[PDB]
Amino acid sequence: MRHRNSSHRQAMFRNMAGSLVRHEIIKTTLPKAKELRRVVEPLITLAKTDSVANRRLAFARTRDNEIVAKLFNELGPRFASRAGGYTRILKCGFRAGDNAPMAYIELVDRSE
Amino acid sequence: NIIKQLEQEQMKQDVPSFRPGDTVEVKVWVVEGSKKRLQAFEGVVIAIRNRGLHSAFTVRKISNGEGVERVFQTHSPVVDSISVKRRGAVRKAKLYYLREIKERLN
Amino acid sequence: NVADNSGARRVMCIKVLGGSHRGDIIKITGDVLKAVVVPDGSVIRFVLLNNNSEQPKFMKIISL
Amino acid sequence: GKKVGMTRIFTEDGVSIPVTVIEVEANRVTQVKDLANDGYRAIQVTTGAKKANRVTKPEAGHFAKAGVEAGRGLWEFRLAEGEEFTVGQSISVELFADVKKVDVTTVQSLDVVRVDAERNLLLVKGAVPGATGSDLIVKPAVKA
RNA sequence: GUCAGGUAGAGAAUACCAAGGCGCUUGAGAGAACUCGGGUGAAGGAACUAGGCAAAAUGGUGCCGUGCACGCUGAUAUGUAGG
RNA sequence: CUGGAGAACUGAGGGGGGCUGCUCCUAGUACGAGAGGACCGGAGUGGACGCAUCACUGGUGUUCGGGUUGUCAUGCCAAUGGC
RNA sequence: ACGUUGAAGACGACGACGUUGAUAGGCCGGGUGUGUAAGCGCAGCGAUGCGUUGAGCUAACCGGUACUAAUGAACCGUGAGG
Repeated sequence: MRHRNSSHRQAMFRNMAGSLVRHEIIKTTLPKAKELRRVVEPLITLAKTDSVANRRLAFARTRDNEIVAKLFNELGPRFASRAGGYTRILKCGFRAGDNAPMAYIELVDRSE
Repeated sequence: NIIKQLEQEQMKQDVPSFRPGDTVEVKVWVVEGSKKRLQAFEGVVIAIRNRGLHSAFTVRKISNGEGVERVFQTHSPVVDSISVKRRGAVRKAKLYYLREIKERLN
Repeated sequence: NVADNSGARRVMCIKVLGGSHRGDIIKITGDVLKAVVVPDGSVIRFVLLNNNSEQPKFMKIISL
Repeated sequence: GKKVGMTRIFTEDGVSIPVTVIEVEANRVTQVKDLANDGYRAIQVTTGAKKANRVTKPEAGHFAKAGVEAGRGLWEFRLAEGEEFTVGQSISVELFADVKKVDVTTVQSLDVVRVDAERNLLLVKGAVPGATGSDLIVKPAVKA
């Protein structure tokens, strides 16, 4: 008593996680953003240390060569000194379509 | 940390290292009225449960006609000594399929 | 199964004696007669009578 | 006291007893009730500690009146006209040494296995209500 | 009514793909007070019922038992009887 | 003997409850013309119902890990993932 | 109230903590489970096994750390009690 199906849920987070890495920021429902964190940062932590095995495992997740290239190259070093908390969630009102709570989820970067 | 501190002194550090599928002899104390006898049990380990003070292992013995399984508490005072006879070369954590082995030479 | 050598090979339990709505004694079967099924946390995972006395509390059984 | 997990103890003979292990800090009295004021005899006791910023001063003043350090929650037990207590007195777990059966709140008539004061720890044979970290009240068994 | 590719298979079953055709005309979070439907879950496997019904189990064929073989063969032969 | 809050107590009344059987000491005792042989109280050993209920004994666990059949994608083989 | 938690079994005003701040989502260490991964090398130049390596991986939990985010203004409830 708690004290989408599994396949669809896993695929959605895999896709959304890839989009977040590619764009550094995405607009999505607040519950999705909160649950996405438990899938996103673990990728960046693995990318902090580079190895053949880590590269392969990082590919097995998100199943995309572009993301793996994006990781291990700049997301790794840019967060090497940071111990967790690579993500930030900003609430941005409600979606007009169905009044869903929306929030921007964005990596702590882009300080130009 | 309260639980761990309480069990460290209760545990025994003389536990021999054994792996599933090994042939093990275990000595167990026996009480008959007013006498303490040492009983020797021969068998093959088919399962090990590691939980610290609650660690236990299952030993299956092929008796005269049918097998007998016995779950021993590693840290219980009842068990006195454990000796390994053969180094079984299996590659499974739990050997339950023996209900219905090579030798490691390492 | 029968642990002894009385001749019987397979038996069925038809009543669990020892209490209402229940090595305990049981009643088994076309001959119906009583029978007996044969602390540290360990577990041990793996006989006929005469309806009046054991005569295969079980000194004889343990000795045999 | 506070429930802190559960474990077992092996005796010399061989039998193993499953024990509920309860941590019991020193319990310090805060108020004493009498016939003159409250119409009955009881002592109010506290335990643990609470953040100063989180403890509202209506209780802090109540604690400060007795010289007591602010603890978490308050409980009080009735007296049996055979014992006396003074405000601010500190009560530790050795009081359970002479008693073999205790009542944990209610599951009653539980054997006590071990008591020590250096670690403020009490041991009970069996299971007690509530999950880990919950508050428990241990009193001597009434069914003598 | 006709035209219906490749692999696996005895087949026109079923699963997985290319080309082509699509996401079916309300959605985002939270978990079950068990109204409904599957897989799995100790066994004296009938302690239920008029009826072990509906499930489950089951099904096959590198076959000599009225139990055995089964996914791969350095090699026999870097393709054996032969159209 | 009605100012506005945060706690610890006194418990009338009401609801769920007054398990069962056997052995041993008491005791070759009481009753009875003998044998047979107590009852109660105390202690100990099972089963049934209910609360608590996991350190230890089992089962289950659509996310992690090991192994694998048919087919397909990620321009490839190996190494993976999805159905 | 809002936000981070809800093992009290979804009517939720409830246990605590909300920057003198480790409740949850991460980054480490230890234990358990899985029982010999990816890659490299020797022999057989195949199907396996051995060294590399009792190792790699491990969610809700255990032991630590705030360089992320629960921040700083309102609303409600009063001012001496027949």
